[PDB]
Formats: sequence, C-alpha cells, structure tokens
Amino acid sequence: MRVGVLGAKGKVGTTMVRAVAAADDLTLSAELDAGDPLSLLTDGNTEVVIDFTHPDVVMGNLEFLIDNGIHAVVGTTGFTAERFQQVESWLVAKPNTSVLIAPNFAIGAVLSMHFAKQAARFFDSAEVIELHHPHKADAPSGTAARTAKLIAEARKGLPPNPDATSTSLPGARGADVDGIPVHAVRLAGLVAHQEVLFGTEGETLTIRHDSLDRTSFVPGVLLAVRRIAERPGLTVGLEPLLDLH
Amino acid sequence: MRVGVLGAKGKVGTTMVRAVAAADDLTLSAELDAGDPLSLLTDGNTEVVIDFTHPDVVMGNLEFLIDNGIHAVVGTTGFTAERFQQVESWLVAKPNTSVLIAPNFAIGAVLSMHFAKQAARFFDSAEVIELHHPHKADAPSGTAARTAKLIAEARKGLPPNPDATSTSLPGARGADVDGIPVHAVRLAGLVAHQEVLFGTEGETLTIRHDSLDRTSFVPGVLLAVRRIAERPGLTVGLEPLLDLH
Amino acid sequence: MRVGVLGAKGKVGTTMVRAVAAADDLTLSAELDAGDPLSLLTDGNTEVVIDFTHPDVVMGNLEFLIDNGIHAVVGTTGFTAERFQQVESWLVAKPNTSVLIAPNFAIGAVLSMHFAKQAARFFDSAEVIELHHPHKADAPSGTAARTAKLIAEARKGLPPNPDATSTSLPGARGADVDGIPVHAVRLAGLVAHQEVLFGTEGETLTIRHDSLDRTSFVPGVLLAVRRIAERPGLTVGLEPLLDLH
Amino acid sequence: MRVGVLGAKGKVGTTMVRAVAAADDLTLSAELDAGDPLSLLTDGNTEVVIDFTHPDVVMGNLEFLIDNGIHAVVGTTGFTAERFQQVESWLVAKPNTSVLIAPNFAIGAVLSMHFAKQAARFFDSAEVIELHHPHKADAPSGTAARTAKLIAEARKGLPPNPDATSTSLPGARGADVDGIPVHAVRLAGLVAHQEVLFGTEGETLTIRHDSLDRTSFVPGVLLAVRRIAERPGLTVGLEPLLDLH
Ligand SMILES: NC(=O)C1=CN([C@@H]2O[C@H](COP(=O)(O)OP(=O)(O)OC[C@H]3O[C@@H](n4cnc5c(N)ncnc54)[C@H](OP(=O)(O)O)[C@@H]3O)[C@@H](O)[C@H]2O)C=CC1
Ligand SMILES: NC(=O)C1=CN([C@@H]2O[C@H](COP(=O)(O)OP(=O)(O)OC[C@H]3O[C@@H](n4cnc5c(N)ncnc54)[C@H](OP(=O)(O)O)[C@@H]3O)[C@@H](O)[C@H]2O)C=CC1
Ligand SMILES: NC(=O)C1=CN([C@@H]2O[C@H](COP(=O)(O)OP(=O)(O)OC[C@H]3O[C@@H](n4cnc5c(N)ncnc54)[C@H](OP(=O)(O)O)[C@@H]3O)[C@@H](O)[C@H]2O)C=CC1
Ligand SMILES: NC(=O)C1=CN([C@@H]2O[C@H](COP(=O)(O)OP(=O)(O)OC[C@H]3O[C@@H](n4cnc5c(N)ncnc54)[C@H](OP(=O)(O)O)[C@@H]3O)[C@@H](O)[C@H]2O)C=CC1
Ligand SMILES: O=C(O)c1cccc(C(=O)O)n1
Ligand SMILES: O=C(O)c1cccc(C(=O)O)n1
Ligand SMILES: O=C(O)c1cccc(C(=O)O)n1
Ligand SMILES: O=C(O)c1cccc(C(=O)O)n1
Repeated sequence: MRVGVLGAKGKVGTTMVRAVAAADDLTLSAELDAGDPLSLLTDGNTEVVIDFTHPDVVMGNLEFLIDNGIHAVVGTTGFTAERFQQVESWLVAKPNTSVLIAPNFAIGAVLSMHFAKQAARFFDSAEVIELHHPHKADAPSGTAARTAKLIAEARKGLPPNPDATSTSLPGARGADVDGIPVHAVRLAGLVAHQEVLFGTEGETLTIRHDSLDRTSFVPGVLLAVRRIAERPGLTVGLEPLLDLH
Repeated sequence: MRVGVLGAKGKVGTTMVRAVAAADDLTLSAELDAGDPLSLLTDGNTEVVIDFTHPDVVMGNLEFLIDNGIHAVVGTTGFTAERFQQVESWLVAKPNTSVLIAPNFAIGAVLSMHFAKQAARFFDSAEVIELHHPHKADAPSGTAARTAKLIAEARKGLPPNPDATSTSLPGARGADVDGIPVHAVRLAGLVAHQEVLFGTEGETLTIRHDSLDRTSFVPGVLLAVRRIAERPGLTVGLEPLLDLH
Repeated sequence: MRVGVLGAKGKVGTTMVRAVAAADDLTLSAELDAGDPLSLLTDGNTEVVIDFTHPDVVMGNLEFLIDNGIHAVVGTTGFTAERFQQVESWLVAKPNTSVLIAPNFAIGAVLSMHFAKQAARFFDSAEVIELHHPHKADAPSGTAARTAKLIAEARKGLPPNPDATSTSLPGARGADVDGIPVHAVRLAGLVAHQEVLFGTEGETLTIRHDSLDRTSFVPGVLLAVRRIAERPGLTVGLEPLLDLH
Repeated sequence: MRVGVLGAKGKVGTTMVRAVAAADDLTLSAELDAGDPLSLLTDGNTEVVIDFTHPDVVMGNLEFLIDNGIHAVVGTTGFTAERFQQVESWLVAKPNTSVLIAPNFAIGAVLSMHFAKQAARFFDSAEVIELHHPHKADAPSGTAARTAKLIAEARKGLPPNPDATSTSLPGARGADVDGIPVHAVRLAGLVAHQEVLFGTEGETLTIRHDSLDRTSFVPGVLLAVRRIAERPGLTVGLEPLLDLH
C-alpha cells in the first residue's frame, strides 16, 4: 500500500513518516510539506494519505485528494459542521473514495469519550479540563470540545450544572461548550492530556487520558490507514473501527 | 417500609440511620449496635435491614435475618466465595426473602468497575491503586480486589503485564490479585478512593473514583432498600439495579 | 478565653462553634448569625471572635470588633488592598487589639503557597487550577488569587509563560492574575481543592492541596485564636504562626 | 571541554550524547557502550564523563575514571552506603578529581525532595507512590527510597503513621523504607513519576513530579558537567549546585 504524509515536517507528521517507513506492509510514497506541490502525491501513485497539517489548509488538500480518488486519514483539527458538510458534498460526486477524520487517534482518548457518554446521566456536575503543550494554536482542544458536546447531549432531559457563582473574574469559569465548562491549560513539558470530572453528593469520578508521547497516535492512524477502504465516504472518529475489537 | 440499621453506631451506620430517618417513605424501626439483641429487629417488625458492621459478625446476623424472612442490604466487606455459597443455601430454605450484597454503594465506584472491564483488553499494563482512611482493617479494599478480578477476567487470552523487575524491596510491587498488582494506601484525611491505571505505547488511561463523604453511599443503599423485594434470593452488586450491563 | 462565632449557622461557622465548644481551654461566649445584634458579643464579654460570614458584611463587623477592643480571627474571603488599608487605618486608633485575616486556615494550603513561591523561578510555565463546591460565590478562590500573585511576584525578572494560542473560545484560558492563568472548577461533591502546575522541558511539578472536610480549617483557626494576642494589629495569613513550628 | 558518555546506547545515554553534541561549549570526546574499552576515554583526552549505565558496572568504571583523574557525573542508580564509602576513599588517593552522583537530575524531582523534607513534620501520615516504565530493573526507584529516607529523618521525634490494618494480602501495603510505605508501579506508557502524600485531619498534601520525557534530565546533567570542577571530591545530589538548602 502506497502511503503519503501531508505535513511530514510537523511534530506529529515526522512521527507518522517514521511509522509508515517502519511498516513492512506499507510504502512511503510521498513526504509533502509546506509549499511542496500536491502533485508529488499523484507522482508516487499514492492511494492513502495521512494529514496532520493545519486547519487553514485541510479543506484545500481534501479537495485535491477526493478528486484524484486518493483516500485520506485526517488528524488535523478544527473541523466544523460546514466543513464536514463541505467534505460531504464532495465525496458524493466521487464515491469509491474513503475519507476518515478523527479528533484524536489515541485509543485512551476514544475510550474516554466512550465512558464520558455513559456516566453523564448519573451525575449533577460535569466539567472538562484539557492540558496541552504551549505550541497549540486552538483552545480548547478539538477532543475537549467534542467530549463536552457528547456529555451535554447525554444529559438532554436533566437540569444544568449547579453553580452559585455570583462574583467572578472574567474567564475564571472556562469556556461554555453546550452548558459544559471547559478549561484549557497550556504548559511547557506537556503533550496532550484531558480530564473529565463528574460530581455528585459526596463523590466525584475522574476519567483521565494522558498522551505522554506523540507515538501514541500511531496505532490509531495505521489502523485507519489499513482498513480505510472498508468504509466509503466520511466516518468521523475511529470508534467504528474498534467498537467490536 | 420499616427499616432497621445493623451497626447504627459505626462511621457508615450513623449516616444510614440519619438517611432512613429523613426518608419520608421509610420508617426507622431498629437501631442495633454491638451487643444489642437481634430480637430488637423482630420487635419493631422490621422488613429490611442495612448491614454495615464487621466481617466477623455478618455471617451471624445474615442467618438470623434470612430466618425471620427479613430482607437484607449488606455493605459489610470481606465476602468470600464460601460465605456467598453459604448464604445462597440459607435462603434456598426460605425463599420469598431477598438479600443484596455490594462491595461499594457509590455509583461512581460501580461505574469504575464497569469501565475497567471494558478497557482492559485495549492495554498492555493494568494496576490498581486504592487509598483509604487509616481506620480500615482490610487491605486491599473489597472494591479494589473485585476490580482487579474483573480486569484479570477480561484479559483472559492476553499475556500478563510486562515487568522487568529484577531486584526489589519486599512488597514494593503491591499485592497480586489474579496477576493484577494492587496497592493499598492508608492515609489520614482520606475516606474511600480508587484509581485504575491502564498503560500502553506512549499513553495511559486513569479511571478514578473519590468518596469524599460517607453520604456518597446513601443513594445506592436506599435504592437497594426500596427495590429490595424486586429480586428474590441473593444479589451481588448494584449493577442489576442499574441501566448498565 | 471567651470566644464568639460570627456566622455560627454557616457551613464553616457551625464547625467552628462545635470546635470551640469542644475546646476545654475555650468558652463559647457568643453564637451570632445573620440579623442577631453585634451587642450579643459585648453581652458575653467576648475577647476573641471567629468570623466566617460574607464579604459584604466583614468590613461592618470588623469596625464594631476593633472598637470594643475585641480580637478577631477572620476567614471570610474577598479582602482587597483598600479593605486591608481600611482595617489598617482603624487598629491604629485603637491598638492593644489584634486582628488576623487569612485566605486559608488549612495547613496544607499555607504550605502550598510556601512551596509555590520557592519553585516558581525554576520553571517556564505556571498555572493554577482551583476546584470548589457549587455553593461558592467568588471565582477564583481567594487562595488561588493569592497563590497566583505569589508566583507572579517570584518570577519578576523572568519572561512570561509561553503560549502559542492563536484561536480560542472566550474564557478557555481562564482568568489572568498578574500573568498567571487561573482556572475555577465548581463541582458537586467537592469542598476546597487547589492545584499548582509548573512546567518545563520534559517535566512538570504539581503541588496539590485537598480539603476533603471543613474540619481541616479548625486547627489553623484555634491556633490563631489562642495566640491571637501575641501579635498586635493585622497579620494576614497564618504563616508567621508556624514558620518556626 | 571534552566530554565522554558511558552507556551512549541506553535510553538515557543516547539523549545525553545528543545533548553534548548540541552543546556549543562542549566536545563529545567519547561514546562508550557495553564492551567498548575504557581506554577509548583516555584516547579522546576526556576530562568529564556522564555515566548512565548499570549498577553492576558503575563501581568498575568509577575506579578507572578516578584513577586517570577524569571527572564523573553519575546518574546510574543503586548507590549504597558501602559503595559511596568505597568511592570516597578511591578519590582520597587522587584528589583534584571531582565526582558527582545524583539519584535524579530532574529539577522538579530535586525540588520534590526539598519540599517533602519541609512538610513531613506537619502531618500524621506520609506515603510515597512511584511510577515508572516497565523496563526498570529496581523497585522502588532510587529517588523514592531517598525521598522516604528524608521524610523518615524529618519526623525523628514524632510517632509512626497510624494504621489499623489487621488482615492483608502480602505486599498490599508496599515496601517499608524507614517506616514510610513506598509503592512501585510499573506501567507501559510511563517514564519517571513520583507522588508524595501527606495526610492529616480532613486534608492531604500531594507533591507530584512528572518526567514525561528523558530530555528532562539533560539540564541537570549539563549543569553538573560544567560546574563539576567547582567541588573537589564526591558530591551526592544536585542540591549543592542549587540555590536551595
Ligand atoms: N487527531 C489527533 O490524534 C491529533 C491531531 N493533531 C492536530 O494536527 C495538527 C498539527 O499537529 P502538530 O504536529 O502539533 O502541528 P505542527 O505545528 O507541527 O504543524 C504540522 C506541519 O504542518 C505543516 N504544513 C502547513 N501547511 C501545510 C500544507 N499546506 N501542506 C503541507 N504541510 C503543511 C507545517 O509546516 P509549517 O509549520 O512550516 O507551516 C508543519 O510541518 C493540529 O491541528 C493538531 O491539533 C495533533 C495531534 C493529534
Ligand atoms: N459496601 C460499601 O459501599 C461499604 C462498605 N463498608 C464496609 O462496612 C463496614 C463498616 O465500616 P465503617 O462503618 O467505617 O466501620 P465502623 O467500625 O466505624 O462501623 C462499624 C460499626 O459496627 C459495629 N458493630 C460491631 N459488631 C456489631 C454487631 N454484631 N451488631 C451490630 N453492631 C455491631 C461497631 O461497634 P464497635 O466498633 O464498638 O465494635 C461499629 O459501631 C466495613 O466492613 C467496611 O469495609 C464501608 C463503607 C462502604
Ligand atoms: N479562610 C478560610 O480557610 C476559609 C474561608 N472561607 C470563606 O468564609 C465565607 C463563608 O464560608 P461558608 O460556610 O461556605 O459560607 P456560607 O454560605 O455558609 O455563609 C456563612 C454564614 O454567614 C452568614 N451571615 C451572613 N451575614 C451575616 C452577618 N452579617 N452576621 C452574621 N452572620 C452572617 C450566613 O447566613 P445567611 O446565609 O442566612 O445569610 C451563613 O450562616 C466565604 O467567604 C468563604 O470563602 C470558607 C472556608 C475557609
Ligand atoms: N539519576 C537520574 O536522573 C537517572 C538515573 N537513571 C538510572 O541510570 C541507568 C540507566 O537507565 P536507562 O538509560 O533507561 O537504561 P538502559 O538500559 O536503556 O540504558 C543503559 C545502557 O548502558 C549499557 N551498558 C551496560 N554496561 C555498560 C558498560 N559497562 N559500559 C558502557 N555501556 C554499558 C547498556 O547496554 P546493554 O543494554 O546492551 O547492556 C545500555 O546501552 C539506570 O540505573 C537508571 O535507574 C535513569 C534516568 C535518570
Ligand atoms: O483534539 C485536539 O485538538 C488535540 C488532541 C491531541 C493532541 C493535539 C495537539 O497536539 O495539538 N490536539
Ligand atoms: O470496597 C471496600 O472495602 C470499601 C469501599 C468503600 C469504603 C470502605 C471502607 O470505609 O472501609 N471499604
Ligand atoms: O480562598 C478561598 O476563597 C477559599 C478557601 C477554602 C475554602 C473556600 C470555600 O469553601 O468557599 N474558599
Ligand atoms: O531514582 C530512580 O531510580 C530513577 C529516577 C528517574 C528515572 C529512572 C529510571 O528510568 O530507571 N530511575
């Protein structure tokens, strides 16, 4: 399988390149970076590409890939409904091509979102604390925003979190994601971490995921790369790829 | 509903007494303590009793209760297979009577065991850290031992945790519960806490439950008390009464 | 020693009342609550009063106390420079009277602020996460704000925390306290908790304090109550009371 | 300054080699590995060597280095009193040569031991939890054992930790290091982590250090390498080179 990496120079990209180069069943056909022509992909006859670039260019590359029938495993965050809809209104005019987008390829993270959904109804309060390296451009993380959305969707009928906050400094209570407060920590020495807190009478439940190394995203990426053709079109998250694993 | 409390003087017992006394749909019929005759129960026409005593007496009281057809919601730990088996038969001679035993009545704890079971297969390493007040007689906690057992049972076909420990101080690697290391911390200022750690390539997953107050066990207890008659015989755990599997 | 409690009905107040009532060397002379005349204090010939009321009334009571020469151990938060200055411009016109104000009476908390000050210079990043019960009116906590101030004051010559945040949801990065981000979590089941995070190349340092029970403030309060007369005027924090202990 | 690395192939060694190679003021004179002759050091005219090998060989290399007057910054754990004593004399016959041994070069770790010493007296209970990668040969970690020793030494006059443990599974309460329980966790995905827990009435204090990356040891190592000649003889720890006492 010929595989090319979009953003091969990035923190995550360089890792994926190393991973694909080590995969005995995969062939690194392309190593695109900022500026390099998207034609380099069609040159190496790439069939699947791993995208770990920037939200300002994803939509751009996604058009090219979907055109030449090249499959795509995208990790680049900042995917909005309109964008998904964009990607949607494209695959239709060129099926047989598969595209997978996931806010997090770490298995522990996917499991965290899974458990968060299940525990939400049993508690009065729910908050999300996300912590990342000081090089992250977006706050809060895509995963945090998605986790908050999942929680808020599971507590549909229930009342909102209890909060007697009368006086407060601007921003002290974090960002509001569908009624669920989300706090973003940018600290040196960190990579990718998340904490989901549920609280009730005399007890709390904490589901924490820690990505100590960027290699933690490899397994999920390669898994999606190999079984990419299994599902045509868009997928979103890698939950379907292992809900039975 | 007439409800009596066994061990009404204990740390947990005094809380249950207060809870039952506040329950508008429940009547505190008995407040037994160490020494007090089990006949006080039959005196107040008790139909259900909450047991939070000591493992050295549970079996004793359980016989009396099961005889007079009184239902029992037991929280007292130290329940072994033989003990469970014993109680099993005890009721077979007196059906129509219900008995529920649970290692933990905190919902977060029950959920922790639920999630632990589901995540076990996805990781290479698994360990349990349990932390309690310095007044606990047993180490590790009943919940910890049960959680470790659940994890070990979910990883049936998989190899054991990787460990290159060559030299070590006695007891440094905690207790072995079916191949899963369990560490017991006894610290002042704590109540009931547990941490389940799963580890793999570049990432870890932590599921932590915190019982900051003993009132956290009330909801689970009262829930079992009210729906006690729903399931005749012996029931181990709170899961059956919960939506989860 | 005759001791009266201001706000004897509050979550913390009721605890202090119980504590003073148990102190064999202390006499509970007053149990004021909302509405009750401040004259009840002068009635029982109170010499020291524990204040755990509300920031909207502290200044009021503080005037009365300082007038009748009654000593005061205040725990009520929301103490600003002007207010301190107010309390300052009063004791002068009536010395021989002592007043102690502390943002936190938990020893672990005081120690946390102590360590935070010492570690600040050794790290690139520093952030504060504070977590409290959903009944707290102010965000962030007084202790959190004070800890952030201490940290920012210790890193005087050093550059600010590195942060590449380009796009962000309003409030995601918490409140800014002298360049130190502070996050406030309001969750059910919690009491008083704080986490100080320091980060640098490949490592982080976390100093966490947990007030699982309101009784944790008793030792510090009573300590200040007994040795109150030792220092005339205002003090601020109970660091001087044990920097040598 | 000519610097050679002992164990240049190890997890930590390869990092130090990369670090020294990047240091504009340092020259990588040697890259010894298992088997390679210690004479390679005398070949490149090495003046200082970084040792990150194995406790079974340290004593061996230390003799050679101290003989040829080569300075040594040793990170290899497993240093016992007898071993320290031995090295002591080894240098007495060859002064003018400096040797520094430290159980941890991460600044956060050194600070942790510093704070642990200061907080010990203020609490009833104290326990240490250490967590490392599943490739560590010794349990508990050298740092954990040292931290436990420091704590036990600071609580000289005070009574031991309160523990009502009557029944227990073998090893559940961790290893005993001078009366301080130490728990060792070996999990995949981890690197080097430690947690010091202090407990008292209604509150706990946690001092946690996290080495997410092995690069975290570089700063401390290079600092000791450059200022090595400053202190003739043997030096244990990094504290001397630091502002702290
Ligand atoms: N879903 C997941 O599991 C994960 C997602 N991510 C997300 O992936 C993205 C990047 O990760 P990270 O490595 O930290 O990011 P980087 O800051 O390292 O940026 C990655 C690479 O993309 C580049 N690049 C930019 N534009 C193009 C382009 N048009 N064509 C090809 N290359 C381009 C960069 O070049 P230059 O910088 O010179 O412009 C850089 O080399 C973020 O959105 C991040 O949140 C990260 C980890 C995991
Ligand atoms: N399943 C769960 O969710 C939970 C289970 N537990 C378990 O429940 C038990 C209680 O712990 P905790 O309440 O903190 O401990 P305590 O010892 O504080 O409470 C125990 C009470 O039982 C007593 N008692 C002893 N024997 C009898 C008897 N035969 N008849 C009635 N009273 C008796 C005691 O008296 P005296 O002390 O004078 O002997 C004491 O009042 C433990 O086994 C604990 O592990 C605890 C919390 C939760
Ligand atoms: N420094 C420290 O270690 C700690 C400080 N605090 C601080 O102390 C304050 C309160 O603690 P908490 O118990 O949670 O608060 P509560 O919400 O329980 O309020 C406390 C009591 O003060 C009352 N009170 C109000 N005004 C007066 C008045 N003028 N005269 C006397 N009584 C009055 C209340 O009555 P009503 O509600 O009916 O008006 C209530 O009974 C807060 O500022 C909190 O942040 C808390 C813990 C520790
Ligand atoms: N003080 C501190 O801050 C730190 C201390 N340490 C300690 O340092 C040591 C290193 O751990 P780590 O690097 O992860 O382990 P590794 O085993 O990955 O690194 C050890 C290296 O030393 C080797 N080597 C063995 N004997 C010799 C020898 N006689 N001459 C030179 N090379 C030799 C190895 O070869 P081979 O494997 O083939 O035998 C291996 O390359 C441990 O004792 C660890 O506890 C670790 C981190 C920090
Ligand atoms: O959901 C996210 O935005 C996310 C998840 C993991 C890592 C990163 C990152 O390194 O930027 N971002
Ligand atoms: O599973 C247990 O043994 C357990 C759970 C909660 C509290 C206690 C306790 O207070 O002893 N013990
Ligand atoms: O610094 C604070 O504001 C503080 C500290 C401890 C407890 C509380 C509280 O219970 O409101 N508030
Ligand atoms: O004190 C120790 O033994 C220690 C400290 C950091 C890392 C390691 C290690 O990687 O073995 N060991």
